[PDB]
Amino acid sequence: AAEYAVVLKTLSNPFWVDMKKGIEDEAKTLGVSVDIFASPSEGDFQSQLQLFEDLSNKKYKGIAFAPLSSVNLVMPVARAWQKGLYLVNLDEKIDMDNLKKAGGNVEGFVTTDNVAVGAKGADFIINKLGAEGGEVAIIEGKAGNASGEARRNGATEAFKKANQIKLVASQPADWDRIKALDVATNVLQRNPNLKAFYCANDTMAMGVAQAVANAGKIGKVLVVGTDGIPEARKMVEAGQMTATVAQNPADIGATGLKLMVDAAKTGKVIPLEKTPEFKLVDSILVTK
Ligand SMILES: OC[C@]1(O)OC[C@@H](O)[C@@H](O)[C@H]1O
Repeated sequence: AAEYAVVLKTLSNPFWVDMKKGIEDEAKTLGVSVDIFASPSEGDFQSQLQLFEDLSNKKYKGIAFAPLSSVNLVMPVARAWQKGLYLVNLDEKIDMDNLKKAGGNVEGFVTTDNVAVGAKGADFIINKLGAEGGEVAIIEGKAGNASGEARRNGATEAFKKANQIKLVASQPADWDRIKALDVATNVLQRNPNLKAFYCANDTMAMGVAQAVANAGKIGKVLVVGTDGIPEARKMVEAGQMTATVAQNPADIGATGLKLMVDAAKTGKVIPLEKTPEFKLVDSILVTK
């Protein structure tokens, strides 16, 4: 068993594959051992709670964790803090009000500025649609995820400020490729004059881009994603997606691990009362 455990959402999403590799490479730089785990799919809330608990009860100094929902890991993360494990929240913000209520804390939280991610994707669309503007739609993450909520808020506020843009639809496809295909199909049907989708992640952006293709609207409806996964990058170069707001999962993982190891070296977990460390990882727009 390694000194440190990691719990990622799921390796069915390349974002988490790239975070795993970032963490493995950072461990070699710090000279520490990590055991990395994930859930089989996006919806395995219950399984992930049971996975965390079971890791919490081995001999790990620390756990870095990306929860599948704001709430699902609150109780086991509280228990791990109480037992004196060095905890780092990766990327998807744990409900900190409910964590405090449960008598827990984390050393730190590493994430992207996901309001700026939404703004950046929206701002690209606004500039591409020019003075004519027109109708836009947001394909959301699952409700009750801070990461998705920030991107929706960022893109919605950017759209709102452009008089020539109308946000006609803003609805979830739950980080799911097949749900995004079906939701985006419906949005195009309901809105024949749609000019653009902003999508809260690439898994969903690839479904949306399939929906746009099926309606024979490749190039006439913009598709902007989020993460910069390889298949989304290929689609952007091939002209099937317009753009993606690239994140750096490898850096979020490397940063998270270093925050956990740095904390562990102090020999005392964060006091219940203390604000956790907060580290942002940049995003960039990628177009063809
Ligand atoms: O961990 C939150 C997040 O939003 O979960 C979904 C992933 O595709 C990424 O976008 C990631 O940043």
